[PDB]
Amino acid sequence: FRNNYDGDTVTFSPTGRLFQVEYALEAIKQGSVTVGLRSNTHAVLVALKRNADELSSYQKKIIKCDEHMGLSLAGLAPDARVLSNYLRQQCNYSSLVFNRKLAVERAGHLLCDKAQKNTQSYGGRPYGVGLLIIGYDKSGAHLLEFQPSGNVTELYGTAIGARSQGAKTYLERTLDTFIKIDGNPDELIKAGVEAISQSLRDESLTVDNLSIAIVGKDTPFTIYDGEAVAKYI
Amino acid sequence: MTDRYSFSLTTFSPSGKLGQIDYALTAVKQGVTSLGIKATNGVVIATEKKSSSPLAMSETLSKVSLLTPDIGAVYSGMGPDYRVLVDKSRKVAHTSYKRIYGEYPPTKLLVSEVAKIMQEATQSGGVRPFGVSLLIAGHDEFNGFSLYQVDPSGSYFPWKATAIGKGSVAAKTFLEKRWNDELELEDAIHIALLTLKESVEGEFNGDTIELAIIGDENPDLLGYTGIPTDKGPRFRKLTSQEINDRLEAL
Amino acid sequence: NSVFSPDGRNFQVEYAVKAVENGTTSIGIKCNDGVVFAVEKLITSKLLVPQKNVKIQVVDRHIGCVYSGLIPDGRHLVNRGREEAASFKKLYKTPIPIPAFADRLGQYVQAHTLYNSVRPFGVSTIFGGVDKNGAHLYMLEPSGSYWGYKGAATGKGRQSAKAELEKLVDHHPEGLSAREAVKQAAKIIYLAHEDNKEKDFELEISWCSLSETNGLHKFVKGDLLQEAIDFAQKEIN
Amino acid sequence: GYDRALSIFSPDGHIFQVEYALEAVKRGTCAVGVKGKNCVVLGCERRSTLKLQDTRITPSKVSKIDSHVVLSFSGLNADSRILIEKARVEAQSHRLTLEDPVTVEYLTRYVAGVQQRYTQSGGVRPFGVSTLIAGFDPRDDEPKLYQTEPSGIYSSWSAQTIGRNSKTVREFLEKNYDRKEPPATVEECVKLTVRSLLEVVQTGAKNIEITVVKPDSDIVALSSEEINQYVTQIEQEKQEQ
Amino acid sequence: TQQPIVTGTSVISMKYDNGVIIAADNLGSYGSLLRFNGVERLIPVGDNTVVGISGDISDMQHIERLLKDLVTENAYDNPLADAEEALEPSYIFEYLATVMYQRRSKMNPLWNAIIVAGVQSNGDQFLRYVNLLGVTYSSPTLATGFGAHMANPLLRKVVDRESDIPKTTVQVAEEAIVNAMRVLYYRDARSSRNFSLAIIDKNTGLTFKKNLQVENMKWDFAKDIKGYGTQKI
Amino acid sequence: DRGVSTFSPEGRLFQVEYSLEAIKLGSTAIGIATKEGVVLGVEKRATSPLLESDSIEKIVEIDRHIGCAMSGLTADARSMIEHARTAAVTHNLYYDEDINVESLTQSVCDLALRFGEGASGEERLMSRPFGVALLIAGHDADDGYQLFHAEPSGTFYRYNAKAIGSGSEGAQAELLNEWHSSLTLKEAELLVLKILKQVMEEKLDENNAQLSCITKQDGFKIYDNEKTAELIKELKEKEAAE
Amino acid sequence: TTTLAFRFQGGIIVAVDSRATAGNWVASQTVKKVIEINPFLLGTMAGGAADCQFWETWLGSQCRLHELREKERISVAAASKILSNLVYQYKGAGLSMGTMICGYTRKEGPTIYYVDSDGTRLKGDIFCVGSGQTFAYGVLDSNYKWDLSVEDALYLGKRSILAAAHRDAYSGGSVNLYHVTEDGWIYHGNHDVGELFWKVKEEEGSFNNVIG
Amino acid sequence: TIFSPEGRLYQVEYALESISHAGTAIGIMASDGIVLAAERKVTSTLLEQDTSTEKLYKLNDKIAVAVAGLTADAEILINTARIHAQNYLKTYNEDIPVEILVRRLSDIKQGYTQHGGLRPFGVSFIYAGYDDRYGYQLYTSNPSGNYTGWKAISVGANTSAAQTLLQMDYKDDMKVDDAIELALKTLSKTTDSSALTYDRLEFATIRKGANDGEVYQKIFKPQEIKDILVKTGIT
Ligand SMILES: Cc1ccccc1CNC(=O)[C@H](Cc1ccncc1)NC(=O)[C@H](CC(=O)NCC(C)(C)C)NC(=O)C(=O)c1c[nH]c2ccccc12
Ligand SMILES: [Mg+2]
Repeated sequence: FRNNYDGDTVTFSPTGRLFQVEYALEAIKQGSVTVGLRSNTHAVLVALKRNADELSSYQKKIIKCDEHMGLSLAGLAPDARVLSNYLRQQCNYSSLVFNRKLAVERAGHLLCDKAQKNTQSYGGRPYGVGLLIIGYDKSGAHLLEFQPSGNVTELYGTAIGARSQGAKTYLERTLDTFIKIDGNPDELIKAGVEAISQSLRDESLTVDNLSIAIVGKDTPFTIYDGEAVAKYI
Repeated sequence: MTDRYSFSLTTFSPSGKLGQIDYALTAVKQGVTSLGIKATNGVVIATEKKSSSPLAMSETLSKVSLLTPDIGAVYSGMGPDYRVLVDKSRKVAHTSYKRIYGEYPPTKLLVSEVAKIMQEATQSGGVRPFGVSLLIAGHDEFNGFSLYQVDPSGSYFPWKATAIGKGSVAAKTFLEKRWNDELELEDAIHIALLTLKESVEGEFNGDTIELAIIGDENPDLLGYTGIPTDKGPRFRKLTSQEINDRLEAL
Repeated sequence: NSVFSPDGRNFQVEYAVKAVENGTTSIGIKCNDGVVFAVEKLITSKLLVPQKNVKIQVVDRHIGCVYSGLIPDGRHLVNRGREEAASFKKLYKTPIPIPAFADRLGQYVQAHTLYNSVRPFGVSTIFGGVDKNGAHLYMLEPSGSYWGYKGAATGKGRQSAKAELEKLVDHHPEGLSAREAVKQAAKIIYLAHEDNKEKDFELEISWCSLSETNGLHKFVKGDLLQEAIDFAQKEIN
Repeated sequence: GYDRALSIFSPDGHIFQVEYALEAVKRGTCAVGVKGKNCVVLGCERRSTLKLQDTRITPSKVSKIDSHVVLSFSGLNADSRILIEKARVEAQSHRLTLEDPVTVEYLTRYVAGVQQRYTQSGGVRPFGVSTLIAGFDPRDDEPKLYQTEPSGIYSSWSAQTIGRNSKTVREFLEKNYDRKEPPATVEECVKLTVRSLLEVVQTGAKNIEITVVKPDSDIVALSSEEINQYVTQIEQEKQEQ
Repeated sequence: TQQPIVTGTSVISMKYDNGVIIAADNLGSYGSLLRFNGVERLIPVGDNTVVGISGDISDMQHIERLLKDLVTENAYDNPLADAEEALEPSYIFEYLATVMYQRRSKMNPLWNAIIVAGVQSNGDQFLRYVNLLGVTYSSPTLATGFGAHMANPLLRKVVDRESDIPKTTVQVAEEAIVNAMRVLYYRDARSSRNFSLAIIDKNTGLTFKKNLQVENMKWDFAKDIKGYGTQKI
Repeated sequence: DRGVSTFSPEGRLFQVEYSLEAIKLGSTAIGIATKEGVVLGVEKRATSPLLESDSIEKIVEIDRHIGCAMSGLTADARSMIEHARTAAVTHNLYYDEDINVESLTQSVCDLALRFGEGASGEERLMSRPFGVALLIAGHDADDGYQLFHAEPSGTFYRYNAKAIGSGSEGAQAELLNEWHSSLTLKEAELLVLKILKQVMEEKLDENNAQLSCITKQDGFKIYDNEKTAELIKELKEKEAAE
Repeated sequence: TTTLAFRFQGGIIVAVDSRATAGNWVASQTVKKVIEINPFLLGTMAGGAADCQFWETWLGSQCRLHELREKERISVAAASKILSNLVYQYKGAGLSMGTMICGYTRKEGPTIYYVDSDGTRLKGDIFCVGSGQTFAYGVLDSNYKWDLSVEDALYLGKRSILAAAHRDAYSGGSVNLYHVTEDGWIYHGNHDVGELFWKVKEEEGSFNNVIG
Repeated sequence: TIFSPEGRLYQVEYALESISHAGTAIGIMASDGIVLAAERKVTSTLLEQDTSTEKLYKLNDKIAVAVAGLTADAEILINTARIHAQNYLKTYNEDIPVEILVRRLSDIKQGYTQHGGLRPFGVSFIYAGYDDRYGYQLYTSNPSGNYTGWKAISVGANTSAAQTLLQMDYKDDMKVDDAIELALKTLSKTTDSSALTYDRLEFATIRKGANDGEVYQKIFKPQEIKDILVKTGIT
């Protein structure tokens, strides 16, 4: 059943499963936790950055895609670079040709379609990264979860990576409170920073640990690291 | 869309055999007997029409084919492989010869091109060798009459007389015993009929046997008159009735 | 994929069907002048935004598609249907007839069962609309097989869905209005959710009707949707 | 057409195909190079198996790449022709564009690069060849000797050897090559090179071939007679104690 | 390399207080032959935009097909296609301007002069021109062909600068357009008596008027004109 | 053997993991970033005493402000260096300025991704990952002195100090204890030389180990043998007095 | 444009004007027509400004690439040949350039190469290039000697460009002066023709065609 | 194409193994000519001896080959060799030196060894030729793409046995006629048949052109072989 069937993305198991795609999903669970959530006016990414060593830099989880859009990553980081470059181009193309800011929903569809081709081509592997995409478009704030299977879902909040199940349950409980946090960026970041804490066995999240991103009604997508996150720890 | 077998499917084994070529040669063995006999003034190629159904019209399936006005072919092995090889042989006679020198290729050179086409199915990526052996008989001004066998490996050999397919060993024996260098075409046709009766199970008549000759020029088959230097094809398929005439005094 | 078994089967396609059977249930119902499409959307978590993970897709302006199995595969197929419909419209000026469109998808799905370097699609697709000569509904399997239908169902709750569909065909042989068909689709989707009752679900309906939408594909929303839900809620108890 | 990967990583971090390419070099006839104060000598063994050869026409092991640079190898003979041809093209190209002949380092880096390329390309296998590249930079009297291997690694050597039983002759040259005192002249440099082969050849008749490279494009092969006299003197002089 | 064959003359347009007006006659000329008489050169896109096209009619028919494909394509996977994510005039314009400029850069132009008129979702008037060179400009009044020489001067007597636009009513603007169409019919040898006119108002929406005619023409003074200088009878 | 870019059941790329094993078999390379420069040091490791050690190039100049040290399958590193140099010189051509160290590193890591065939989405002109790791050191105006570790996985990390190659397990723990923000360049030099001496299998001298640094003022320099020798009397005399 | 370079006893003198023209329009009077490729290599510019600026800046990149690759400064011969071969690829496309590559290396000594967009490449001791070339030639050739002191050679360079600046409508602005040695270019200043002409007239007793 | 752990090329070795079952071909070089002789693979009474050439081929007017292996593979290579000789003649207005032609063919075989995943050609060649640089020459090439020059050589079956015999009786001062005798004796001693009759042989010479100063390739007609077989006392 798992025997001769996980050789490539081009073979179904007798159960109708694609093991290469399921194995790609396992690189996400190996990745460091990141949280995303939104209200009507803002959307926030919170990520726990991971070092290799005490002598090293913590590696970034947050990438900007346009002035109104960006994403956090969990899994194979170089795959996130490939996908965010594509997303940067799609955003760019939309501005240049149509003078139009790319809907976050269309960005979702584009990523899904790109992932899909890699779940059906021989000699190519599926992507091995999970992504949380936030944006403020012509219909407000949005959050998306992307899985390398190509499934993208729109959510009020979510978390991916190791021990992320904690943060998810928290947000599931907090729902009716944070959906309303409108016109107060600092309160929403606080609710995000608290969500990521339910996913800690590690430690206490330091100035280097912690990565926060925000976008909204009158705020371009902006990334906070180092001393600029201190006021949230 | 796109090939994943861009490598040779015929490879050498530890013992030196080319597996796929041997297996193709076994496909020839299971095939209906065909034969060729070379005379002083002609060549005869003959074979059985093993029909698949009595509801099938066996005149709609020729095993004996004109390749040029002076060259015909027959086979033993896989029919559909033969059919496509005939198309390519016809085409290559034009593209590699007639469109260059304004005349049809001599037998050996055309056989050479067919052999080449078969060789490539033995070395190229993602293909199996052709599952047939051909007998090719023809005439040309400077070489006279000739007869060639072509094998699945692309090998070809000239023959005075030979047989391929099912009972080829018994038939070659029968031919070695009967052949000589003074045979007229009618003698060769006679021997071809006798040799073929040993092979045939069922009815043995002009409707179940298929026979062609490379003989003299048939000006009545040319289709036009007025050009003296054009005399008509030497390839001639004998009719059912013409075959039955030779089976009465058999 | 290109491999025939000793008895002439294609195990890979049979395995692709198992992915479809594993999927959410979706249906189509052909009415007197159009077609209705309905699908079960599993609510994985409260965090999923209501009304915002649209499954039903439009092709051109007059065709809807719904599917079960690997959602991305279905999207891949719909992208191809859109390219295929644009190319027909480009050359022939008229929008693509539904049977013409069916074969386009058909041939494309069948191609993915010819080559060892490709896998079959892991979806079944229910689709259709209105053209020059009436309504048509089609269902398309991973093998590329497709036929016209009076009603169609695929996915996990397919068996009960088919049984409710069969009953309608029996009690309404005289051509089932567009407005009735919508109501009934809501009902049938409710009655296939019995299997997956451990998790909650959201209902999506769309329709293409001559008298109701002018032969264009529209989403059922607002009061029409609520009325169909209430009918289904009442008839389930 | 065909670009399937054949050279890939093992669980323990080796590239099997490159390692197996090294095995091919291991069975190739022995080749050695030592550098004097004002020359570089290239020595190669020829096999005993078949002694009915025509020596006039058989491809020899030492090849001119340009008029001031030579190449010898161990491993697949056929493989070596591809490297030698490409090196020669590169040499002419260099004169054409830079208006100067290649340095021995440049040429080596080029050959090594080609070798490396065949270890990371789909559809191809690595070269079953190691090379010794020897000669003099334009307008320079300082001798150069480099070695390349299937991986594409290259380095310079005072003296080096490759091929079958090279382990032995390396052991020999390690004992007998002194860096402060190199061989002072051509005559004594050849003698050391023959001595190292005589450890492995065991009659060396026309079984040893020698090539001497001097500064300013002065490259000469040695005949049997010249080699004979070296072999003769070596076993005669070294006997009594 | 190419040359217009069947052509359609001026497109004229202006801004008023609450929207835009655009008009074009119904003729397709074949050199000096007035060949076709029922030609619509105003193209509604959605219900907030009218594209007015002059120049080559075959290229005009190509641009129609593009605009319809754009509406179809925008509707795909877009639940807000008739609300917040409907096509805006500026999107439609930028798109055409991209096409036009790309085509001239490939030395294969769409032989047209185009005016995009409409109202943005924030109520703002949109009026912009693009042509076969990819030249683009905006003005309170825009006209192509003869219209640029004769319509603009009359229209500018009403809207001479930005601040004249709160001050200009629907009635005054339409009056000025209609008069300018009359002047064009007097002096343009490739113009027609029949024209279409479209009003895009932020309150009313789209009003598309077909089968309009030039009326109140002055011809009586012709009778007094004798000869070309000296002739008396 | 089935595929070249296949995931394991754990979610790891088989071939990438194995390439990391090849790096472990390499010569040791050590880099230390200070506020006065970055020191790169390598073990030369001659396979035989007849090898001319100064032909062993394991520290290379990329641009005046960027140098790098390699460990693993060092032949693989040629085209990485060629790409790096081209990126830097090209950047200067397009922009009349120096390329940022981080940007140069990212470029080298983009190149490392392109193994496989040409994956459905774009194209890959390489059959296996590189079997070599790089320490990339330099200076720029925005971030000062920097040290990066470039892996064949396409990931890269900044480090205050880093060891790669066979001695890297032992050398890293040693660097954990010894590194502090205040080190001077002279202190950094000495620490690299100390840590190499520990992990090396001969006795360390100016022929089996090599030193380099990068300062804002003088740029990237490989120290000749005389200068390193005079740092090795110095380290001996320092440890002898302790 | 007028540019020149000559070899003498004490190295190479390189001198250029600084006028940019587009038709009869004076586009600039203060333009840089020498590119400092490296501390031992200079390139001059005549013809199409963009063509020159772009390709000699590109040349510097290629020269730098050579240094990293070969661990040695590129020769004058090789640097000039890169530009020569590039320009030859583009032959007939309408590139317009007249160029001198001037430098020092141990192996070559001081060296001048003329390279143009026709593909011509010549090694020589004296070149004048540009619309003003003949004017510079007139003064340079009539006062040239191998044994000129550095001081005199710099003056002859300066004076030749002034000559061309005076007679050629398409030359002028200022003189930029360079001396290339074994050690190796040294800049010898910008000299505005507005002041230099009157200064030279007074001190030299030349320019007697000029009134006042 | 791949290497074994032993550092050998499987497919090449198996191709070589195939060749050792093909009819022996012998080449002998003398001071005034070259001999090529080859044993035809177990034939039949009905084979057309007259219009058959399975082992010996003309490459140009000065160069010929003896084949051991698959004939169809060999015709492929022979054809490109013929083209190569004509390209050289067109370029330089001189006949191609033998080594140049041999190296080219050998490079083609080598290619299949190193890239492209196609099987190697199952062919070994003996080349016999003359040119104004090296006079008479004999080379051999096999599926690996390696080539060597010889005074006398064999390929195909029983090379080991045939090589020992040639080593013994060969002498540098031979005339072609003595070389004709040597090749036939060697084939006679090493056949797996009863007798070495004419119908099982192909034979050719490259001589100094009867009487001229020019070079002539004589491909022996079956009748000629019968005579030259009596002369040498094998009948
Ligand atoms: C070699 C050099 C290097 C640096 C500085 C100066 C020089 C001396 N050379 C010139 O002055 C040449 C003279 C020349 C003219 C026509 N042919 C061949 C040679 N001028 C140009 O190349 C000018 C330069 C220019 O105007 N630059 C603008 C700037 C930098 C001075 C502000 N461009 C132009 O005239 C120009 O671009 C054009 C003028 N009309 C055009 C229409 C279409 C496309 C381009 C042009
Ligand atoms: Mg079903």
